[PDB]
Amino acid sequence: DFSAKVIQGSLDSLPQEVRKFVEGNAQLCQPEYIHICDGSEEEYGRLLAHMQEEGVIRKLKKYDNCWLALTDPRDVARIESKTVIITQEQRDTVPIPKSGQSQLGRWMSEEDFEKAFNARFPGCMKGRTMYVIPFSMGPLGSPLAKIGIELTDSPYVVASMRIMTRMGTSVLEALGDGEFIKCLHSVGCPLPLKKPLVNNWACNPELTLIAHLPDRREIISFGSGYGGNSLLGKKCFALRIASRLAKEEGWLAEHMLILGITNPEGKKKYLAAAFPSACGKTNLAMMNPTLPGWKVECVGDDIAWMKFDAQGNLRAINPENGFFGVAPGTSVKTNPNAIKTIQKNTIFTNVAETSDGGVYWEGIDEPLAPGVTITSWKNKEWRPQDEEPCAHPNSRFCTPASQCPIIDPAWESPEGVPIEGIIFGGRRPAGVPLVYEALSWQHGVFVGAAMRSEVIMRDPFAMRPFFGYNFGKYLAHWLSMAHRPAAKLPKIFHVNWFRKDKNGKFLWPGFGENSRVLEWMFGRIEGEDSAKLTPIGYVPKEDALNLKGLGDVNVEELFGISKEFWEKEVEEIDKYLEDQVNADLPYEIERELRALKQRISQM
Ligand SMILES: Nc1nc2c(ncn2[C@@H]2O[C@H](COP(=O)(O)OP(=O)(O)OP(=O)(O)O)[C@@H](O)[C@H]2O)c(=O)[nH]1
Ligand SMILES: [Mn+2]
Ligand SMILES: [Mn+2]
Ligand SMILES: [Mn+2]
Ligand code: NA
Repeated sequence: DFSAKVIQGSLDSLPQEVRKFVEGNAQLCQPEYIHICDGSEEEYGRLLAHMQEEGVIRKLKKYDNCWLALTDPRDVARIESKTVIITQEQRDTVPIPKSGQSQLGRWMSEEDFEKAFNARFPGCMKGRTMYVIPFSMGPLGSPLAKIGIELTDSPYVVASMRIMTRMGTSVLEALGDGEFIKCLHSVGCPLPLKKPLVNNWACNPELTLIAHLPDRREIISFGSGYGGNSLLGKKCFALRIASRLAKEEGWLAEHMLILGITNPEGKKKYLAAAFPSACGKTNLAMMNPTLPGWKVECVGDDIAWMKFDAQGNLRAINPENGFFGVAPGTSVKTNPNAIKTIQKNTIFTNVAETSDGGVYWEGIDEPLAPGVTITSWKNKEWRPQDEEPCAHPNSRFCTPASQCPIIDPAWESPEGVPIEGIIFGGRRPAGVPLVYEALSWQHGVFVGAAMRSEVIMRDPFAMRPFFGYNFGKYLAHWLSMAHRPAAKLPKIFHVNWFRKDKNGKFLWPGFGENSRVLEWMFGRIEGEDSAKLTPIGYVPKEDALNLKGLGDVNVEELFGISKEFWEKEVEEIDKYLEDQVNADLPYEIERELRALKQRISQM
């Protein structure tokens, strides 16, 4: 009985299974106190102030209630080498590669994990508060939503989870005796500290391990206080656990923005888009369109949970409550709506600070007044002419979604938004045109499976680091949507903002100008005759894209399709799928590969 150590809420108030989860891990981790979070403003503000007292965060006095965390440089991002999924059989988690090393996930046996767990968690919260975070992934009481309980010894995690999820007492009441995902996190630094504390940032790099146990409905993360490793809703639940739940239950959990686009006529559609990290989902999701009369509105910028309803519409919710966005590169011109969203109630991690209490980073495109100096993310003075950057490259802001000036009116609708188009894309300097459309659902699944991005690494569906289970079975799951009764299969497109000429400059300007590409997609969904058939799919007809105001864009280079390039491309796709997917590659994906190779051979 840990009732004596409860400093907020009550163990008697908890659902029975939530109580078991809290007490079992209180016995294991031996926290000094147990704090059951209520999600209130008072809790949040007080916890922020406490972190301020401790040197854990700094207040940014230029803004309304904004904050800055600088981490230990050993704990700066997700670490894929220490990210694992536990299942009885390896094959259910990853396909058995021919070459012996999988790029599609990392399996650990139950036996090996149990040893690793026992070497980490016993007594790991000594002298710290265990916070109990009840949270909803998705709008409260949406039929597509799912509930988690996160245990953590990090106030930074509590504050960040309040922004990125719906958390507090209302979630506990909505949960009742229903099922939930068990999320256990520790920074791995029990008191008294055995090792030195760097930058007031508790972490344990040597023992860092982020584990997923889909069959036990558990996420167990040790040693890292950062982002995807500690905010257990962000990737661990949102993609890895949820993709497995999605496979079991007949839905999809994807690394996709959701946006609503409205033409000059006022006709509206919703699109989903899967790009890898560093390929601009957040820019597109809250785009300021350069084309007159067009309006883009944001539903989400990172995670899409999608399920075909009884009418056959692909319904998507954003399961997040905020944007955990990359800070460097974000400017007034690249993303004006992000700049507006993050002005208040926002936590920044690993960015630079200006002498007047403002935030700064590479590519911010806001010159400072003379006299204004900059402190870097490493807490040292920094001039533009210095070699190292002022902000870490994967530094982040964590901001409420409700503050976005163009947040979609249906962004919290419990039924979700009807998706009519799915877009894939990444960074390809050569060969791949600006935009094309898949010839069918089966081709579209192949296009997702074939995705690559800048060293050009493969990233099928932008999910390479996030697959909850066997990628081959994931492909089969996607393909099975075509045999679902009444399913209205969205049109699939592939984009490339990053094609370059032989001098290495971008052939397309991008950003708000990408609204010109979205227009074409909109029309194609409407059934307009604006498409020319090519070996790789439908591209826009000559003069079908609005290029007014761009001057002379080199269209023939931008839309050029080379036999020699695509020959090499199909061969490389073949070898990858053969190696990495092998016996689990669906028949239909092999067929699309064979078909594309054949169409290219006839060029
Ligand atoms: N050239 C060009 N670059 C772009 C465009 N859109 C975004 N970018 C670049 O993409 C980067 C920002 O994208 P990120 O925010 O890292 O991508 P994301 O998909 O949101 O990544 P996660 O948040 O990690 O999922 C910056 O380097 C931008 O300059 C575009 O239209 N053209
Ligand atoms: Mn103290
Ligand atoms: Mn993003
Ligand atoms: Mn992401
Ligand atoms: Na710090």
